[PDB]
Amino acid sequence: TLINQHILKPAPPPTEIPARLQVKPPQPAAMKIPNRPTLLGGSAI
Amino acid sequence: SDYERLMLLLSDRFMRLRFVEAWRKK
Repeated sequence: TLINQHILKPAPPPTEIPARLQVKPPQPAAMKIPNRPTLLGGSAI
Repeated sequence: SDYERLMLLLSDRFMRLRFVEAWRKK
C-alpha cells in the first residue's frame, strides 16, 4: 500500500512566446539528445 | 533571383577540436 497526495485548486499559470530561431541539423541541436524536453514551448516568428 | 530569396526564408545562413587536442596530449 501507499498513501497518495492530492491536487490543490485551480491555479492558472500561462506561458509566453519567446523569440529566436535555429537551423542546426544534428541530433543534439542544443545541449542534449531529446528535443521535446529542450524546445521552447511555442516560439515567435 | 527573387524566387531563391523567397525560397530561403528563416534560413539564417575548429575550436572544439582545439580544446580536445590538448587533453589528448595529456
